[PDB]
Order: sequence, then C-alpha cells, then structure tokens
Amino acid sequence: AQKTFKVTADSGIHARPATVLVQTASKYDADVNLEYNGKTVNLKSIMGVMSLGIAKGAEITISASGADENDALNALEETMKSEGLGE
Amino acid sequence: AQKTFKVTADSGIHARPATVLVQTASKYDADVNLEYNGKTVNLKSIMGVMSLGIAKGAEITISASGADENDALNALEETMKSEGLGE
Amino acid sequence: MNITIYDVAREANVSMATVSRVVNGNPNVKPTTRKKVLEAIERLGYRPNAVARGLASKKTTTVGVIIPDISSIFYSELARGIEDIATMYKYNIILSNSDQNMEKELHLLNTMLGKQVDGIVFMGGNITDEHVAEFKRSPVPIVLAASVEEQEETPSVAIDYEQAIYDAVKLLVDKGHTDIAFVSGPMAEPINRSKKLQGYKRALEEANLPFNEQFVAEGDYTYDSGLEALQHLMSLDKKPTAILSATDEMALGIIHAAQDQGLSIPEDLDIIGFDNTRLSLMVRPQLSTVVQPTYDIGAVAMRLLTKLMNKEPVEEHIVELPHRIELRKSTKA
Amino acid sequence: MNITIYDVAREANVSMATVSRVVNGNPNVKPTTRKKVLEAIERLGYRPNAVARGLASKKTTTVGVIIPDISSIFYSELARGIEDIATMYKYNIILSNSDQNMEKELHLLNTMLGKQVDGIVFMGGNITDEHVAEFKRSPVPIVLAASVEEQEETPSVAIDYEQAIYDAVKLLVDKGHTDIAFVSGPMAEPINRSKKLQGYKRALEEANLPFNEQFVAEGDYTYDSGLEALQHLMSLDKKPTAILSATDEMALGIIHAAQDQGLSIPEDLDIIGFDNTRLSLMVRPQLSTVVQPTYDIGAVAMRLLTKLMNKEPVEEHIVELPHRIELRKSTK
DNA sequence: CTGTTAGCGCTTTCAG
DNA sequence: CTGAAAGCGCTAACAG
Repeated sequence: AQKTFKVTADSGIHARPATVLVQTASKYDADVNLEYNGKTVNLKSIMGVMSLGIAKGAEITISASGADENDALNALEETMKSEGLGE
Repeated sequence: AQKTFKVTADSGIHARPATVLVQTASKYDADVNLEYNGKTVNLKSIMGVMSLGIAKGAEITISASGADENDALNALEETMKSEGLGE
Repeated sequence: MNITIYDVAREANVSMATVSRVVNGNPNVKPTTRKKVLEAIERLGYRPNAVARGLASKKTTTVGVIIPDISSIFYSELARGIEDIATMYKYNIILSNSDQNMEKELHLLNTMLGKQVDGIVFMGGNITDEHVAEFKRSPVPIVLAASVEEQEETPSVAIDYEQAIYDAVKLLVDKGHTDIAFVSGPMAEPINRSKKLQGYKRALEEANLPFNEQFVAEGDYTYDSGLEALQHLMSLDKKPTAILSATDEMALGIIHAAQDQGLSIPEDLDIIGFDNTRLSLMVRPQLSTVVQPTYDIGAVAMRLLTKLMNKEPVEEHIVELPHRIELRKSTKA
Repeated sequence: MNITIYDVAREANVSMATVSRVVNGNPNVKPTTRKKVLEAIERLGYRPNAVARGLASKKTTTVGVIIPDISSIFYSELARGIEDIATMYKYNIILSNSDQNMEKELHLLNTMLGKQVDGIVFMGGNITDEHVAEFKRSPVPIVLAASVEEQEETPSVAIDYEQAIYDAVKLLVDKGHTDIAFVSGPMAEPINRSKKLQGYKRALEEANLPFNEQFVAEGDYTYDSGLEALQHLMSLDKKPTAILSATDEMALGIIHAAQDQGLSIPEDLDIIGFDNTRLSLMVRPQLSTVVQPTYDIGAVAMRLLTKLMNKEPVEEHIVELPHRIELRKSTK
C-alpha cells in the first residue's frame, strides 16, 4: 500500500514525533520505507530517517510490502496526524 | 576559630557554590561550623547548610576548632570570594 | 579473562585478599606490600571490575534516578543537584524519563532494582497509593524530590507549595489588589489542586475576597499555554489586576501574551512567576518569582539518600526547604 | 536473601540452565517445560539479578554518557535524545557531568569503563590527543555528539558548524550588511575557534569584505556575557548593523542589552542566534537562528552506537546531520 | 598482616 | 531438548 502526506510540523520530521513514528513503523513485519525527493530510507530506522532532514512544507510516501502492509499504514496514518505530522 | 562574612552572592548560599564550600570544609579534620542569625550547622553537612536558607544580605559566622583549624578557616575564606559568596 | 585481581596477586607474590585490601584501600597492609602490588597494577594496567565487585559486596554504588522529563529547564537543574551530591559521595546515577506515565514509572522502578541499585530518587507528578505501596516493599531506600505525596509516609525533600502561593497571593493583596488570577498546571497532579490551589484560596479567604472560578486558568507547564492563559483572562467581562503563575515558563508566557495585546507590564498588569529558574532573568521586564531552591532540593534529596543507605539514623524523613519571594521589575512598587 | 535462579529451578524439576534458557527466551525449550517454569517464576516472584547476569554474560545492557553540564538547555535536550533512543533498544543510561574538566572527563571515562558499560556517548568542547589516546584504550565503542575532534578518529554525530556559520554570514551580507560582528564562545575550545570563527572569516573575503578584529566578541554562552558583548560592540565608532551569536542564550543577552540601551530590534539592528532552542522562541521579537537538530544529534548518536555495540558494520563513522536556518522576527 | 575458604547469581557448553 | 561442567572477577572471615 501507500499514501502521500504533507509535513505540517513546524519543525519538520524530527524530535520525539520522528521517533514515535519510526517506532510505530517498526511494530509490524511490513517493510515500511520513506520516499522523499527521490531518496528512500527504512522507516523502522532512526539514522536514515533523521538523515533526510525532512523540514516543514514537503511531501513523502509510506511503503508497505508484508503480511500486514495495511494494518501498518492505518496505524502509521494514525500517529502521522496524532503527532501533528501532516496528513 | 571564627570570622563573620556578608553574603554578597546574588543567589545566596545555595546551588553549586554552597556545595564547594561544604566540600571544602570537609577536607579538614577540624570540626568546622556555620552559624546563621540564630542556629548553627555543621559546614561539612549538605543538609545542615542548605536548610538554613541564607539569602544575599546576611551575616554568617564560620568557626573551625581543631588541628588544621587554621588552614581550614584559611581555605574557606578563599572559597567565599573565589566563588563570589561573601566578603 | 585479561589482567584480573588474580594476575595482580601473582605479579606481587601475594594473595587476592591482599590485592583486594590494597585496591579498596584497607589499613591492614604493610606499606611495602601496598607498594609492590600497586606497582604491578600499573605494570599490567589493571582496572577493577565493578560488576564482579557488586556481586560479591552486594552493593553497586549506583542509585536510580526517575525523572519525568530531563529536557525540562526545571528537572535538568533538579538533576544537576542530585548528580553533584552523588559524585560527592562516590555514587553513579542511572537516569531515565517517565513522562508521568504510571506504567513506565512503576516499570523503571523494577528494572532499576533489577540492576541492583543502592537507592533511588523519585520525581513524579502523581504519587498514587499503589506507588507508595511499591515504595514500601523496596530492598533499598527511596527518596522523593520536589514531589507531593498525600499519604506522606515515604521520605522526601521539597518546599511547602501551599505556603508559597499564599505568600505570593497575600503579597499582591497587601499592594491593593482585589482580583488576582491564578494560572495553574494540570489539576490532575495533587501539587496543583491540593497544594498551590488551596494556598491561593486560603489567601483570598483570609483577605475576605470572594473566590472567582473565572480567575482560575489551567495551563500545562508549557509556554504556549501561558499565552492562552492571558487571553482567556483579559477576555472576561471582569478582568484581573494581577496574575500569579505556578511556573516560570507559563508566567514568562503571560508577559509576552499581554505585550502583544498592547498591554504594558508592570504598568498595566502585575505578574509573578514560580520556581526562579534562570529563565526569570532572561525576560524583559525581569520577572518577579517565588524562589524555590531547585538545585538544593535535588542535592538535599540525594544527601538524604546516602544517609538512609549507610543506614544512619535520621530525625524527620520529610524535609521542607525554605522559600521566599523575589520581586524584580515584573510588578509595581 | 532474594530468590535465585536456583529456587526456580527446583520449583520445576529443571536445571538452572533451562530456567536461564526460558528467561532469556532461548529456542531450545519445550513449550511444556517453558510454560512450566514461567508460571514457576510468578509463583515464587522471581526477579533476575542484572549484576549476576552481567558478570556471566559480559554485557550490562547499559551505556555511559559523559556530558559537560546537564543543566544547560542545550545538553539537556541532546541528553533527552540519547536516553530515548537508548531505551528503544532496551539499554540503560549512566549520566555524569564533566563541566569540561579534562581530569574529570577522563576519570569518568575510567569510572564508566569500570562499571563495564557496553558503550559510551561523549560530549566536550575540547577533545585533545591525550583524550583520543585514552579512547582507543576502551573495550567498548565510543560515539561523539555535537563535539569537535580535530584528529578525526572517533565516530561523531554533529553538523558542519564551519558551513553553518557561513550560511548565516552569507544570508546577512545578502541583506546589505557591510560591518557584521560575531559573538563567539570561549576560543579556548576548538568548536568556536577552528570552526565557527573560520566559517565566519571565510564568508567575509568571499564577500570581499575586510576582517575587523573589533567585531569578534568572546563570551561563554552566558546570558550575561551576551549583554557584555553587544555593549562592548556599540562602544567603538564602527558599530555593526547585524550581529551573529554562537548560542541562543547569548543572543537574548544581546537583544535585551540593546533594548535596555534604547535601540529597537530589528528596527535598528539584526541578530541571529545559533541552536534553535525553545529559548529563541520565548523572546520578543522571536529570535531568528541557525537550526541544529539537537535531539536528532543525540538520537542518531545513541542509535549509531547500538550498531557499533552489536558489531554490525556501518558505512562511514562520521555523520553530519543536515542543518538549516529559520528566520523569525529578529531580522528585516 | 596475610593467606584460606567459599561462594554471590548467572551464563556457558556440550555430551547424552 | 536438557542437564552437568566450570567458572565470570572479586569480596569475605578468621586462624595462626
């Protein structure tokens, strides 16, 4: 599955929310990935994600290729807005 | 021994500075003491001192009786101003 | 398996027990012996293994520090006090955040005792009867820091948050104020609903001034909530003449909120903060705050623990450090 | 006289070896035997001993953190990052303040190693050879955060303070500022001298502007030193029309020191801090500042360590998180 | 003084 | 799958 969100966070994707997200994307067996400006990184990984520097006012896509790639995006969409991180 | 200072420190006798003083009086065998308009406490005791609540503009008296009592009161006068506490 | 107290004892033709006494600085050791063994240590580059020491001695010389949020301008300072007094008494600290989550709190408490810590300093905003329960069946001493425990049976160090507010409030009354607003923090935490709030009401009551709910705003320790606070106040039909804040950040936010709406402080409104963090001095105008010896609270807390750990007897397990108001240019004269 | 792994063993007719295998969730166990001992645990109320385990396993699920002063608004954040990523990996933390004292830092490094930590995250303004010398002597990995190590040997995780300062200077000149000043920190520290200063001095000739020694103020990240900076700046005749501060806590000191002298901001001057700490947001006008992903620098650092500690190889060891600038109300 | 005795609470390590 | 073999590194306790 997949979906495109627009970072609304005043500070982009960083701090606690980034962790909260990465930690969620790592609960499922699905291989979640973050596609931004072309480069992609494992969402279950901190170094990679935070290395991107997702500042505010941008767009991304959340992958999902496993036996729950749907239960993933739903929960991922959850925090994605629960932590005020776009929609 | 004996000696009376006038707390010039903005923050009074507290925080880290109050620690240095107490650790300083502790390296001396002689029984050191600090008196604040009323009761007296053992300078080598963190609780005893910090509970006095000494604010800027108070007259405290330091008394050290013992062998190194001289070297002690001496090393305390140092701290008192090298830490910006009292004159 | 490299260079152990065994390898040393051999390099010094003496027994381990000697290498031990020597390493742990024991009296019973010929200065000639102590010399030799000390030589060997520096000859092999021996560094004693603290864990093995812990298994045998039954004490790890480390305490557990449970704090809600170390990024806080408040707890950070509160911790620094604890850390210093610990290092003063040769103790290491295990730090961990609880974010006020009762589950994570009580969890950590276990994890820690698991690590075999000698004691624990606990800083939480909601100490339940279960918490107290858990604190009673702990093999090691537990000391509270800048926290409130209704049951008040577990040892702790702090100030009288009830009296602090009262003073600040009575002070404003003694300057001709009649409608004083109290910007608090989460009422869920007893310190705000059972301590600061009551002190605020007991002040007006003794001044015979009616209690007005509108004059009571609930923030969340957050600067932003400090702005929404000033608004909801200078938004009421009957507006306050002075506002007391339970935290410097919030108060520091009350200021600015009003400075945006053309209101000038302290000319058009009296402001008072609580805590006295460096923050207060970094505002303009300077902020008048209730002084709470945070660093001291932490230091006396850690000090109390060392006592309770070395099993020394102590008069009064509950300590109240003195407080005082400090007026700056956030109020009139 | 707690209950050991022995008590449990008996309470299930199984060797301590199995009780160990179950508690550590080891594959080679029969579901019958497992669910047999597991409940055998809760019945006795067994709680493992991390020390005992630590002695026999050569691992303590604990990391050591050396920070200069946890009461700083800056480090306290960085620390928050570390602590969080650490527990995300079941690791624990041991904190100690160095206050930038070489002896204390090294003594700590020793004390930490003694307690047998699985890894170490180090922070300090002046990493000397004597330091690197002692680093290479540790059985466990060591990661650096928001620090500067000239020798380039230990794995760090910061940003390019050199460029970061350039970026700032540039965006200033591009606004029409001839005479610009810099409020640095103790030059005794590399990070200030060999990085923040250079990025500033290169942005000058690269803009064809002459270097003015009297436009470089040395503070100590202290709000107070901040005020003493702006003051000493308006003293002399050639007074800058914009100033750059090494830290935000100092910037506020410059803003306020100005307003207390009459001048308005940004009405009369332009100031930019460096850190993007919540501080730069609790001032009026809301200070503009170079953004440094403090939390991230901590989280990444601790995360990078979890790898090195797990032996798993990693592409490069020196990371440089992306920075940027956020303009607010302390500029035109 | 100093050496001896005897584990602390748990992994480890392979036969069986 | 399991239990038996062997400590990990170090304090401890008291006789001679």
